[PDB]
Amino acid sequence: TVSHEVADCSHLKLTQVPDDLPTNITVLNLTHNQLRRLPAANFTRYSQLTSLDVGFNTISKLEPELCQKLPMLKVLNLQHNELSQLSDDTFAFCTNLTELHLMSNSIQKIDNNPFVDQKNLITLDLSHNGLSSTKLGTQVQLENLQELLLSNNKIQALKSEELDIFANSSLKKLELSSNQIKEFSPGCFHAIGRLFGLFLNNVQLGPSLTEKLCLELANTSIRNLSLSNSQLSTTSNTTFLGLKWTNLTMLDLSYNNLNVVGNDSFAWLPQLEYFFLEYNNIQHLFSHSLHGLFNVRYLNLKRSFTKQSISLASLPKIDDFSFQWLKCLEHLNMEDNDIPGIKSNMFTGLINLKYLSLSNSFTSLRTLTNETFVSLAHSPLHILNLTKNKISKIESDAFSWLGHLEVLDLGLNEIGQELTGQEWRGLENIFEIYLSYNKYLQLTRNSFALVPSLQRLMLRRVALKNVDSSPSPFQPLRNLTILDLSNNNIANINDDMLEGLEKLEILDLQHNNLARLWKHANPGGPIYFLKGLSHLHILNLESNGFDEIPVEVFKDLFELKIIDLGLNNLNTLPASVFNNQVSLKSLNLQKNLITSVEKKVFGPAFRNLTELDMRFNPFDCTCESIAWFVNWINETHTNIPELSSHYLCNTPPHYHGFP
Amino acid sequence: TVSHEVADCSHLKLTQVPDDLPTNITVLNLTHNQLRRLPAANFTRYSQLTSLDVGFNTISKLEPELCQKLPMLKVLNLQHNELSQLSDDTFAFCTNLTELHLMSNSIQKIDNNPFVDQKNLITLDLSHNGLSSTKLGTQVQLENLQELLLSNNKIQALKSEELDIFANSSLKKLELSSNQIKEFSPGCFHAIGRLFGLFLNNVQLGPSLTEKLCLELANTSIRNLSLSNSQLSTTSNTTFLGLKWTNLTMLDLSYNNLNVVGNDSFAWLPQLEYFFLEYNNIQHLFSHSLHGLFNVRYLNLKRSFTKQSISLASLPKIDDFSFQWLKCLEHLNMEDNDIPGIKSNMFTGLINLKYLSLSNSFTSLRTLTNETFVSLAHSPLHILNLTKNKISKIESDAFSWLGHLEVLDLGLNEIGQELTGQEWRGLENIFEIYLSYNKYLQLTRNSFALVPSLQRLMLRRVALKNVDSSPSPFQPLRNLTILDLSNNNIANINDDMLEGLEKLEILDLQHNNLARLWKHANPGGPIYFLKGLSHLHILNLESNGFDEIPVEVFKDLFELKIIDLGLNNLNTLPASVFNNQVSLKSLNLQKNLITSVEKKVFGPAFRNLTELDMRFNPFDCTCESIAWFVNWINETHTNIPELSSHYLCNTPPHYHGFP
RNA sequence: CCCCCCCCCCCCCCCCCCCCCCCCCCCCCCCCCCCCCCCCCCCCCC
Repeated sequence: TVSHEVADCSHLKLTQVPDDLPTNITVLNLTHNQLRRLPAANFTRYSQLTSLDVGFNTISKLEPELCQKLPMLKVLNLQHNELSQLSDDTFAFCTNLTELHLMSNSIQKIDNNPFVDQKNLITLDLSHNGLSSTKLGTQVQLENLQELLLSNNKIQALKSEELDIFANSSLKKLELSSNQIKEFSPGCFHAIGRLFGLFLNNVQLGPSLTEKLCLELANTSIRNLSLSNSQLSTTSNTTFLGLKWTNLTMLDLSYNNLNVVGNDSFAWLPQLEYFFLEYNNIQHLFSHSLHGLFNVRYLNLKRSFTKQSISLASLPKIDDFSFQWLKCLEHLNMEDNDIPGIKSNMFTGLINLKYLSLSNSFTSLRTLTNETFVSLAHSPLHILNLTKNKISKIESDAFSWLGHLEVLDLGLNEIGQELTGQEWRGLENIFEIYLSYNKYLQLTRNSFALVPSLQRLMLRRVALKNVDSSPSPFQPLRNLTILDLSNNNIANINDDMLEGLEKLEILDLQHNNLARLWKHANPGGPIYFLKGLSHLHILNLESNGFDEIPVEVFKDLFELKIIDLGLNNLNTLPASVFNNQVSLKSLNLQKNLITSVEKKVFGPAFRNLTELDMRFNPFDCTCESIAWFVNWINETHTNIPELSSHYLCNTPPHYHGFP
Repeated sequence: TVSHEVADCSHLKLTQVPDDLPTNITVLNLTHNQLRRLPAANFTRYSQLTSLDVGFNTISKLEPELCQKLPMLKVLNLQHNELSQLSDDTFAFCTNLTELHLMSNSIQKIDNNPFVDQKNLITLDLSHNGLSSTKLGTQVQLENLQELLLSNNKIQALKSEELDIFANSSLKKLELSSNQIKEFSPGCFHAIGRLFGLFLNNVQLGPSLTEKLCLELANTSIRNLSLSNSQLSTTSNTTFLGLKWTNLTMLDLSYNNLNVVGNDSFAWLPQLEYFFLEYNNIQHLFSHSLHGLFNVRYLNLKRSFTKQSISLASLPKIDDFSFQWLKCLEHLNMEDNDIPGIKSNMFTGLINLKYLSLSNSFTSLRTLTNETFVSLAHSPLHILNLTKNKISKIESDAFSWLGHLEVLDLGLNEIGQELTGQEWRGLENIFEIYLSYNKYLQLTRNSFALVPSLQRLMLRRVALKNVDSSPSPFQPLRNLTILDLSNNNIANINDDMLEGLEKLEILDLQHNNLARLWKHANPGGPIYFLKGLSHLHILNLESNGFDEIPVEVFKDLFELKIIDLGLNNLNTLPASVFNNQVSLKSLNLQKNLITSVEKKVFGPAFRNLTELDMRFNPFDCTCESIAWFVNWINETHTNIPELSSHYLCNTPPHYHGFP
């Protein structure tokens, strides 16, 4: 029962409220308890409460005296309780309350007038209850109420008189989800003075009931409308006609199993701004299917189309000119589809597009020809995602039509080819290119020579070839910042590989084979491939097979902060290597063969750090090899994990395993 | 120039013979020298020589005085020299010689009588010379000569008078290989009193010349005849008619490119005993093709048939009943063929067969049905080799017709199935079964229950499955001796796996995964799967991932001699484990993580050995961990390899790498 | 001036074997989360 400023009593299995807490407590949490009853006589001590979070209990009934002991209470949380009876005196004396949760309270019926006398409520919750009608009063009250929740109830009708108690209130959210509503009375929503947002998730409406609902929703100020999982199989040109007279902006059609969309279906929403079609079953989209949507600014189409079936091969076809009417479209999420491929004229008309995500959108986009993105010629694209598309090859001038492209994501593909360098033609302002997890790439001396402005390059588990060319392919990228070359089994790197990239900061080189490149027995001497990068910050060199350290590799990283040498084969290290790393922060040397750590090699490294990772090391417990290290450990401030569990010696056997 | 009893001077680049050797030397070797001449005046000291091996020199001429200094000389070796002139006085005074090599001596012509006066020669060599005729005398001499070599010469004729100088000699071997002989004079071999063996390798005879030769070889005592690489494309029923009148037993037809054999071709050799057809190009063998061979006891057919060609698919077909006439056949080597498969009645009639090798004999013998070996019903087979036949499956009762089979070799196949146990039915006296290098085998509780007499089982890199069954499959083999279970990645073994096999001696278990089976943290305790084998001798347990040693596994191997624990992960070992191994001979503990070896654990192991393998061990140089070991090394007799190269410590750094 | 016979030394190519490092895939576990189901005990409501 820890309590300093807020009080929490979750998972303590209380029976009665504690009598020993600070008087000035503002937050009181008593979830996951067994309070059969809540007498108010124990609330005399607590006279400064603001929040009362006592859900997940078995409280039978409440008394008005509790309102006397809490005159400044703000939140009354009563989820999952047995308050099956409500009266006027139940919430009478409480008038300063602004929150009221009655979720899963098994309330049967509202009798006369339980909430009339108080007016400071902003949100009312009545979810998972046994209510059959929305009758919560007779006269008008709850002027300040804006959100009403009535989901998961047993309501089957919405009569006009029922909402008459909100004749002068502004409704931001009217939650009526999962209630088997089968009819709508005329004028029921016109009884609401100001209706802004409406929710009917998991409500079995269907086509005709949606027609009648839209006819009812006419001449109101609605902006939000969610009809998710309403089993709306088909829409037509008159489905949302009643929404012509309003100014709706956000509309949801997720999980509705929408098989087909009629022509000019959404012509009655000129003011729509957001529109959601995730997880549908569309088989064919027509040309004028999205007509009248010249103001949509955000469209989601994740898994909106039918998956391929071997019985019929019902591949979802998208006709040409289909997105012409989305003049102000600014975002298109188009993931997890089974579209056979891109046509020549699909995305014409998007004059203000800024985002297109195509992650796993196509079953077989084998080749990226130079005519694939011609429909994106005038669209000012900035981010393109081409992940998990099973793309096999990229031809010349594939992205030449993307003039203002800045981010390209080609991860998790099946690209096996040689980068001739003509792919990035026309990318005059490109910044990032992602190419991780491909089949194989064989770079060329001028692979990235066509894009000076590139700053990022992700090449993890891509299995590069000919990276050891005499001219360095990464040299022309005169402003590169992040480079990842992990999981590639790279064996040879040249000394002139990375000069001129003065702003390079992050270099990840884990799980490779550079053991030969650093041992002095290598012909021509060890390769010094980390020279010239003045502003490098993050370096990852774990699992390389390194057995020796050339003394002048880290001599130019004047601002290095994060270095990683785990999973290596290092046993002894030459002294005076980390001298110029004046501000090293994170050193990771786990799962190595290190047997002796001492000052003249790791002193400047241990100058001012923040994290050390030296978990699985066979240390030798000897004053020549461990004494200075344990001296450094004894007084320290570095965040070092698992020091008392895995920092165990190996030899001599007398001190085997003793920290 | 080391010389104790024999003298060797090979690869010393001598100019003249040494003058300082023991007088009683019997063997004198001076190969690979530059002796321009060999004066006899330096041979006064050497008066007890028996062998004179002075080949690979540049000796111009010899003098008869050398014979005076060596009266008991036996061997005169003069390969590759410039003795282009021979006379009667050249080998006159030498009469006790019994060996004479004149290979590659560039001898042009034999003038009058160089070898007449001496008679103790048994072998005469004249290979790689420039002789044009076999004239080596006028009268009769060389009564005791038995082998004559005349290969790689420029002889083009064999006249009858030419061999008249051997009218009363027994010729065991007449080597005339690679001489372009184009005619044969009648009576040339009848001039030889007793001709036994004849060689004509690499001689362009062809069919008709072979006919004439056989007609000439009539009425002689020949036994050996090699016609290898004679470009004999075709034979007929009368090819060897002249050999009817002799008693030939061994005949060679290797490398002759024999495309087809006529019917009843070998009907003229009732006394043949050995017969060689390796590396031929036979396309089709007829029924009566081997008629008249009822006495052949050893036949070689390695690569005797045509390989498959995609142009025509000329698969070599063997007709049925083809081996019926080989009544006394005792050995058939039948490797490296491209036979499509075995027919139902191929090997009938072999009443005394004892060996059939079928290594890589068939391109696609996918299934071993129960009717494959029906033709081998009455043949007393003892060894069968079925290696590299790409056999995919073995069905029930496949070897049921091999009543007296003792060895079965099924290695290097593609067998992926489950051994139901019915395969070995009828093998009432089987001893060894080899099954290494297969795809996958899944044993059954009664896989080997049908053959009590089995003694060997090779299962290397076979990837066994369900070896951890509750009843042990290897239990019924009540006399097993050798078991190999390497390269299988076996993970689980039961404690009741190998009881009752009291005579088991060799058990190889390398490159597996038994790390869990021995660590004490395993549920149920470590598995003691080596209990009961009283007479085990050879054990291989390298590369298993072992990290701990249960103390009572090697307690019953009272006669163990060879144990292997290399490539493991052992770091420290519990004491008193090798107590009962009173006669351990070979201990292999290379490439481990051992850091301390000392007496109470390895003392009884180091009692009386013969070989220790502890090459790559990270030792800890400390008197608690290395002092007793180096004490044991300092005085020893065990054959321990590479002690001064790889026995280097790891910690502390002061003694890193110092032996 | 030509053709051959060597001895010695230095390179190139191919094949085989062995060793080290690493990657990918798979197997045997062990651990931490997520979800579902079943069972036991206790406290209440209708």
